[PDB]
Amino acid sequence: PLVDMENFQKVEKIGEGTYGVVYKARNKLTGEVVALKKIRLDTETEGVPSTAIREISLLKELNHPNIVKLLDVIHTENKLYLVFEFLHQDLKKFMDASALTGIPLPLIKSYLFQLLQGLAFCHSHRVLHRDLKPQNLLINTEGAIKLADFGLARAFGVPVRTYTHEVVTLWYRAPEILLGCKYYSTAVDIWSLGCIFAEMVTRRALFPGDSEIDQLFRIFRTLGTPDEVVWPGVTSMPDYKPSFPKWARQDFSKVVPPLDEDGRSLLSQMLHYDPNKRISAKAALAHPFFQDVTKPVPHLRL
Amino acid sequence: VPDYHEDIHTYLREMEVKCKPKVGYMKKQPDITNSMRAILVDWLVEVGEEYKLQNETLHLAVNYIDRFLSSMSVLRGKLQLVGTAAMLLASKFEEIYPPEVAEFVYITDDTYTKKQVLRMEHLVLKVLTFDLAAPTVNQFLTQYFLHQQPANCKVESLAMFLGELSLIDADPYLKYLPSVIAGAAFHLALYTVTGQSWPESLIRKTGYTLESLKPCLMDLHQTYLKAPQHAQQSIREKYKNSKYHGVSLLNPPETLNL
Ligand SMILES: C[C@H](C(=O)/N=C1\C=C(C2CC2)N=N1)c1ccc(N2CCNC2=O)cc1
Repeated sequence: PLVDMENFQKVEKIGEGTYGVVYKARNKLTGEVVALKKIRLDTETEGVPSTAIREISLLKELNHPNIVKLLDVIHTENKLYLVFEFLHQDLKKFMDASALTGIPLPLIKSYLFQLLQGLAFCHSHRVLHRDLKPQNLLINTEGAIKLADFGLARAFGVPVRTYTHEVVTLWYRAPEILLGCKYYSTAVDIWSLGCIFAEMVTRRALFPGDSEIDQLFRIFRTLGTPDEVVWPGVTSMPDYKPSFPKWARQDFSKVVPPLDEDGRSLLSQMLHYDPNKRISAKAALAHPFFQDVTKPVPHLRL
Repeated sequence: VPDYHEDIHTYLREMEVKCKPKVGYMKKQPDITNSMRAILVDWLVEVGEEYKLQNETLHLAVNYIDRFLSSMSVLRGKLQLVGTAAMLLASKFEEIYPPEVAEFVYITDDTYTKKQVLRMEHLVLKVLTFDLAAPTVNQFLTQYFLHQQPANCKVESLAMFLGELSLIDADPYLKYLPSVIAGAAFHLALYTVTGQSWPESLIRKTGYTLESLKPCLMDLHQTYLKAPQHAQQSIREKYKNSKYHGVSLLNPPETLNL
């Protein structure tokens, strides 16, 4: 335990957080570069944090090229270290750094393709990510993108209940959640991915809500207010209000202008209101949009 | 029917074979017995009722305890500490908002300190190598329930009841996979409540025939019949509640005509 920690040379702090601090580090004996997530167990004296319990147990079951890899876990007396592979950048900083030129379409296609592969692996292994946002997606110089931050992930061999405090940030939150659904489903991760796909394409967040109600209205305004025909049961949901404005669905070619027929088709299926009808990651991978996918390398300004 | 339903099933069937404890670990324990274990689980059932915890939590904690005892010799006086730590870990993994440690120290009647509970949590995590996402009877029943065209809440409750009873007796349930105990509990409950039998769709899904479930089914039936006379009663009491349609009060058929 203490010996393993000695084999690591801290390079520099690369991130903060509730769980603790993350450092870029190097294995002194092997030269392997890694990311060390540090967790102080004396900040709450409540044992190992639930969040860590789940991230560790679920992550060590998810070995896939498009899912951040957990290399080790060092549990000292007063500290817990999670050792991960290291990646140079996250999608949020990349989008920001690509504002002027815009991420090229082939690269956007590649990233979406890879994200769907990692997400499919999660889902077919009964794991819901539940916090898919640009910032939690890691990218390297070779052109790979991987899912990261499983701090809110949950196994769903048994139904996962909705909880007000543990939810993805507003902008990527699925409509069912906003309308108060009782249980989570794989569909919430596809929705998030859809919002990310659109953001990469247009260079602007698709539904940038200021609050829960504003988030719903922005979604309604673009996709049309859903009715019983579009989403059976929607008017019966806990937070649905008969007083909701009735907006018509905007033309998709005006929402994501640079996209072709295939792109628009894929995105609309990822943004289907009815979670039971929203395309699965598995099926999304078979969509013709990915007909000619390649693996371009990003321009990482570092 | 979900899109990853089959994949998840195939996968849970794979994991249950790995998170399987050693069937005969109790004889190799020098100080604890099946009886002491039964008293432990029964207690955990009450704790689960006291803090309104999910049934999955109870199941996860039991899986942890059997895996832990499969490799660690434990004395009478520490068996409850392990169980407490197990329940705490299970709550942290499954519950939306787990109870605070003080509560787990409370429910032991100050037998153990907060310090001892946290150290045991650490030891249990080490011994289990942080592999806490284990498959349960609960999970498999959930998977099976979606093949019930005539969605029946009574059947489910009874199935859950039969599955929970199997947790109490290491003998003979430790020798059965969670997916098999679930298959037996499903058929028995379906049969008792509707007179129907293990459905063709589930035979195709699990590969289990009614003939394959027989050995476990026979034991589960006997456990059902004897349920009222069992030294441990927490599960029966719990299932008297209208929340479960009082299925613990339902009378088991005399025979199964298998
Ligand atoms: C986004 C990227 C990053 O977080 N990478 C990761 C994270 C992980 C594991 C925690 C799961 N693996 N790769 C990053 C951020 C800041 C730096 N910084 C900031 C100053 N110097 C420097 O080098 C370097 C890399």
